[PDB]
Amino acid sequence: VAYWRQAGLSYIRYSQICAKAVRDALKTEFKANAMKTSGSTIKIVKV
Amino acid sequence: ATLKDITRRLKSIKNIQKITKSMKMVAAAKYARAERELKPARVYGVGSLALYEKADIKTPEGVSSDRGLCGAIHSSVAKQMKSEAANLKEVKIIGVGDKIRSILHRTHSDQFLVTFKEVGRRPPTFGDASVIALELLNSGYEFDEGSIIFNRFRSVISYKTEEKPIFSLDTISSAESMSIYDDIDADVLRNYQEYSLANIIYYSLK
Amino acid sequence: KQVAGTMKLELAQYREVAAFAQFGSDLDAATQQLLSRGVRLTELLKQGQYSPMAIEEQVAVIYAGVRGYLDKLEPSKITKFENAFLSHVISQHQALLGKIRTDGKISEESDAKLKEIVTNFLAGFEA
Amino acid sequence: KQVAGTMKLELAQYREVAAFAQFGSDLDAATQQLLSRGVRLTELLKQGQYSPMAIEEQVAVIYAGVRGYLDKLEPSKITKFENAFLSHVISQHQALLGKIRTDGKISEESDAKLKEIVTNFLAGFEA
Amino acid sequence: DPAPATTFAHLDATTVLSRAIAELGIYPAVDPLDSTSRIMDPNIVGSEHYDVARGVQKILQDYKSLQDIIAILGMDELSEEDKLTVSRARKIQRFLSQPFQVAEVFTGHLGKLVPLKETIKGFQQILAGEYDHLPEQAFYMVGPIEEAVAKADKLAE
Amino acid sequence: DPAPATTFAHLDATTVLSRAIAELGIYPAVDPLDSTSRIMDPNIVGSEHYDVARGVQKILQDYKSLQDIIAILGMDELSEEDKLTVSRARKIQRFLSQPFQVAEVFTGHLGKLVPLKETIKGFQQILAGEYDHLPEQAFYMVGPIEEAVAKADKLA
Amino acid sequence: DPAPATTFAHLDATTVLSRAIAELGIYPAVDPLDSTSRIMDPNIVGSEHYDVARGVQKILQDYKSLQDIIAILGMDELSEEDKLTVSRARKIQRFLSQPFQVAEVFTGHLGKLVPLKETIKGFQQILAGEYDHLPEQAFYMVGPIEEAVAKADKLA
Amino acid sequence: QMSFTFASPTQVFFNSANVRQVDVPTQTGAFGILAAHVPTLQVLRPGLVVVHAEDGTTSKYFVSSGSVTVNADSSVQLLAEEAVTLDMLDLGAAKANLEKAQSELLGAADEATRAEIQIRIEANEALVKAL
Repeated sequence: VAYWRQAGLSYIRYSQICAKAVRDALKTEFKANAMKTSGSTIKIVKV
Repeated sequence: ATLKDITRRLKSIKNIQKITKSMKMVAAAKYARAERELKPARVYGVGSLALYEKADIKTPEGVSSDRGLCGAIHSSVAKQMKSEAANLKEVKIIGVGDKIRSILHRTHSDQFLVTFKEVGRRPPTFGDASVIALELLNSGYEFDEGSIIFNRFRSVISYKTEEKPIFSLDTISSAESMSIYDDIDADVLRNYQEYSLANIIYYSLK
Repeated sequence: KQVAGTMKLELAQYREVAAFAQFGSDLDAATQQLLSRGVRLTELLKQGQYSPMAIEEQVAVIYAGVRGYLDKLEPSKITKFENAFLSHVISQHQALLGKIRTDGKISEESDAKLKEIVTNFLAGFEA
Repeated sequence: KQVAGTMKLELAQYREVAAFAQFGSDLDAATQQLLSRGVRLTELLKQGQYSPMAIEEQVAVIYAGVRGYLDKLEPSKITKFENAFLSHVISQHQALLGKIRTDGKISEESDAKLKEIVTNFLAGFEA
Repeated sequence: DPAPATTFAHLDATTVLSRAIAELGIYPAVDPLDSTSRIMDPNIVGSEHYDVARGVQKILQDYKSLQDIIAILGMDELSEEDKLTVSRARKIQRFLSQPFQVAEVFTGHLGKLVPLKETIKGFQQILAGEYDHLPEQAFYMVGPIEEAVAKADKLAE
Repeated sequence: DPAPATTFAHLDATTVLSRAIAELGIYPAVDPLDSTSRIMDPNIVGSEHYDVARGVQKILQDYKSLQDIIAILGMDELSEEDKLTVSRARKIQRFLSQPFQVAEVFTGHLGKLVPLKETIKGFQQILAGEYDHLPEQAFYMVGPIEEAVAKADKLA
Repeated sequence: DPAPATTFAHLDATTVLSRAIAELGIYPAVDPLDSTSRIMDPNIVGSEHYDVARGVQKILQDYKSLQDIIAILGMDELSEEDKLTVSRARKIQRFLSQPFQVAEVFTGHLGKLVPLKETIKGFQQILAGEYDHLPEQAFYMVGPIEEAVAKADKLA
Repeated sequence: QMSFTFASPTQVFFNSANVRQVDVPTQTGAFGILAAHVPTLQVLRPGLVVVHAEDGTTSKYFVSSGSVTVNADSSVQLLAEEAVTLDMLDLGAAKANLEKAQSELLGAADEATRAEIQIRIEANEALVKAL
């Protein structure tokens, strides 16, 4: 167990929130591909 | 054959023709991007396999969309799902694509596990993938070994269904032939068998 | 002749691509264009009963649409915009309206006095 | 009349409302049932040849479905069913037929008897 | 056919009946797009009346247009705008039926009769998006618009 | 046309031949849904006959209804149930073909004559889908259902 | 319909004017595919005349196909072979243009009457690529080929 | 000596290319790559990366968090969730996101919406090691 596990948080989420900073760390000349990419265009059907 | 009728049927068909030709050219560009956005996503998705495919692994112990009207696509992951639901233990229904809920609910309505929606409308990118893997751990299912099929793309006019195996339990993953490798910490593999899953799934989608 | 020509052609293209009205809410921004121009030009050709317009009046209201100026207005409002816009010039610029008629053409000069009235009136209309 | 007086304008709407949602998708709370019924109902007017029925018996089977005592059966059986439930309620209750045949109506009396003779059969086969 | 054809010239208001409508159970099977009056003039029936009729006429026509897209190429492939103009249309289309008093023998519902201004109002509403929540059948064969809000719960619970 | 049209009145059994069928090499070119006899009647032919008949006559006329959607959208848009109704029907369609002892010259194939029993039987089987595992052709131009299942092998 | 049908029995050739073509600014607006002649027998005109014509035809249909690809697929989606037959075809389209003398009093443009032999070789070349180097729109609206050559140079 | 492959879902940076050694942020400090290293499998922790060319060039790159895998033979690849290089990083423009992260650490007396946060801290923080 490390400093993000313990609670029940998969490496996935780790790797995830990471990106959420690299993308935040950009400008207008290079960003037209980081907005387009990324997203949870899936749904969760248990209806 | 009344004039009146011929004329009716004529009008009906003349539209079906236009709607089709139109809708063809929608999918046409839609495809021409999902292919550019693929050149990468392959090189990548492939190397995610560089490992597994240099050390096969036994074990002692569905991907598409919601929008139909593409013909061959959605059957071909059933000619490998109802045909692999009688070959295989007991894995439960885990596939993305509401169109599987349709072509697999009157015939396999029980083993259901977790289905998805809004697949295909917008071009899936990584998050899309992970959010399925992130939900195969969260929704704790007892993982053992992997069955995830999808349609590899050969040509615009042809593709080819494909069965790939990913080893859902790190137990089965750290098998024997996998000793050629060091630092086999049950926690640096818990963090690689997990990132290879949402690395296959992502390759399968794209 | 110098607006009708264009209009004809534009409606003609609008026609060639009408199919994608429906199954085309996401298609080359190039033809998303023709659809817009098209439906707008089309609204301009709607007319009420027993209300025949003078030729210079016509040329004006077509000029408006056929030159872009109406492209960023919701189709609904067009028949109302043309209704007020027509009125505005007919009482105000009876000047270089009545001049468009007798001269026959659209003067290098009248072109501009039009663009001035159209764009600045729309401005304040949809405001 | 009491079993089929607004079922003629129902099998001209359940008709059109299974020709609209022919395809496998989703439809609201209202029009999910109409189909879930009709298919069974039609299996009812399916009739042999050179074998009329007396009005009483017709009211018998028509009742079975229309009041919803079949609304949960696989159509592929709704014939071996009728061919029994009607020789079963001629061998048992010449009673009820007697009344309806004569006064030509179903009083809450007659109706009541039915309401069990039926029920006394679905649970005795599937359930 | 040269008989009914020549008859049209001699009329001021024509109600034209449709087999395809009747066949759908929508009596009185009036074709809302082949029926015509001389006094359907805003300067005769008022802009509220007129503007409302023509709005109904329009939406029904638009629905007729989507009709062979949808029923052969997947319903939900429609716009948002369009599943909406279908929804309302089918409502409008059914609210147009009426239990006739001389037709109780057939229909099964007690007769009816709606005063002009409750008709204009009824449709104006449906058109306006005020009942997009009530299900279809509620407009089928009722009188004044409210009597549909009635069948709206009667069909519910 | 009045000629053929009137004549129908006068027959007890009719066999109607369609160019449509013949052009698909289905000989004899009999329209299964347009040929009739005033003795297709269980009391006369025994309700095993009458039952396999109207069962073929049904699947066929069910296929025939899909005929339109299959022509515009293609086989794939066909529901799963329906994908079958086709395949089975299409076999029936094909197993009604029968190489006549005359056109041994056009068919080249040896002239078969099939007795009522094995007629009724073979279809019954096809209908109960014993054969959904055989290629279509296997039933085109044969005698009893054996020559069918038999054919299917020589291909493999 | 009988009228046209009777007439056609006597027809030896067609010349089809296209509002279509005329729009793309080709004069005269003859659809070079729809228009046809019964003396396009190599037997009756050249084997050269014939072979060349069949060439201009083939290239023109071929193009009208890539035109559906190029339209929704990619402008560079063609090999350096097709990128070529589109090059050549777009040039032939233009060389089938022509100024008429009866439109000199109005275009200013001098009118070309192009003897047969010249026209046959004109396209013979453009075909075997003897101008892939030369531009395009110097093929539009000229007399013989040596006006299109001497028109690109005159684009200094 | 090995064929090196490194790309991300979005783009491919170096495809099966001749590389003598490379440099990666691991979940345990740094971890160079021997031109003939022992077989191992370890994840990633936000940080920079540099490659040693076939001509001796060294341009810097950056990783968010992905998979690195040294296969038995002479083949190694890096699979990034993201990978910024050349210029797209706009100076300390995000050294501010470093604040709306540390700050947040406090504003959550939870553990779920807490463990997550701290990550963004070392994440963002490590980033300042750019320009």
